[PDB]
Amino acid sequence: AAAAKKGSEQESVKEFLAKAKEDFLKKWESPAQNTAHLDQFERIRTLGTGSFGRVMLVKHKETGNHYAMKILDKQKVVKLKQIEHTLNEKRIQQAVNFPFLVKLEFSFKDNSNLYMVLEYAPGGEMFSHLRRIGRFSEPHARFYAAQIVLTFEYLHSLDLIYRDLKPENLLIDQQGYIKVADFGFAKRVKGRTWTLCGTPEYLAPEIILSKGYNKAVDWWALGVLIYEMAAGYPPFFADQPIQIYEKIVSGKVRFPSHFSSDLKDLLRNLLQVDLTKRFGNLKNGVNDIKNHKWFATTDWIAIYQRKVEAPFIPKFKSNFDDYEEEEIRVSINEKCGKEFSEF
Amino acid sequence: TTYADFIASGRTGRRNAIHD
Ligand SMILES: Cc1cc(Nc2cc(N3CCN(C)CC3)nc(Sc3ccc(NC(=O)C4CC4)cc3)n2)[nH]n1
Repeated sequence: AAAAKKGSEQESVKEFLAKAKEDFLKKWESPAQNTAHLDQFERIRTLGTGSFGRVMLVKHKETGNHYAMKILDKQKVVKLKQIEHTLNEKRIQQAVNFPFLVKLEFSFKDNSNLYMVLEYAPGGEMFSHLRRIGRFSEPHARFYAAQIVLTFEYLHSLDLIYRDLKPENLLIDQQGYIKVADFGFAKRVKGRTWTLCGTPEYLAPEIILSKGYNKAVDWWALGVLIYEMAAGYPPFFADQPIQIYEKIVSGKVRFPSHFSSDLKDLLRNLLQVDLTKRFGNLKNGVNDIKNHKWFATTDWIAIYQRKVEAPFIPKFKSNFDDYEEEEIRVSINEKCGKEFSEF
Repeated sequence: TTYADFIASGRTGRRNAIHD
């Protein structure tokens, strides 16, 4: 309807995206590299741990700016066969530029580790606020959902698939706006790809079924997210991943009684097993989503410009978790030099 | 309630990605 339509506002999108692509490609082809050193950073505390090492709150000594430094033990990345994913992660993250994406501010490596210095978000991740509060109101969830729709419009126009959408991966900034943090499974691919990766609750059925897949898996994951934000639980849950997968591939979804009829219609079109019928994957692409009823109150340009009043602003002062802290040990011999040469 | 079933399940904390 309004979705299968041009041209004046659709042309501005086109122009924005073409300029963004030109920007992106320069950085894609000539990646930033070795742009800091460990000793430039005062390590304040551990924020969290991933499979490859700690994420630390750090302070850049020469600007006093605060960042989150993701450390990756090279040997653990090799054992986990995540070399190419790690290289994707960094190559893509240094190249993108969007208001709702965590910036890769510096990267470097030493004998033992890879280091990714990221934009610090004082609010922490959405997961925590969502579990604490229980669930978000539809307008609240719509606000965040709108930011993901624009971010996906941006990433997809660059031939990127994100592959890890979930509340754990979305940071809330000082203005109450979102930043997508984790590029671990991001990939640049024209056409189809096959890696079984992602987080069980958020996997599209074509991933579970080893079908080979594209960017439409991101759109399904948006469906899970919106449902999770508004329900306070995932549309498919169980105690074990294999029980989750059977629920995902069955083709059935029950909605809570408080979901508006517009919300349910949106979600049915996002959580659609049939790629032929899944919103975001049709002739109108993202516009099927953008001009849906549930989004009728959304001013997209205002969202992009951060003009909309955030429903929640993080308290700034204690509140941090405590971890055992230990000094970074750097081996005297270089590990996995060849495998990571391009980092 | 479905919420009570969720809160009682073993998947209410941070969920790890798989890559096999
Ligand atoms: C990357 C990043 C992280 C942050 N900020 C924070 C902030 C935070 N806080 C703890 C709770 N108080 C209430 C707010 C501050 N807790 C975490 S715990 C945490 C740690 C790491 C990640 N994610 C990653 O490192 C992704 C990139 C691989 C998410 C949450 N991260 N800003 N930028």
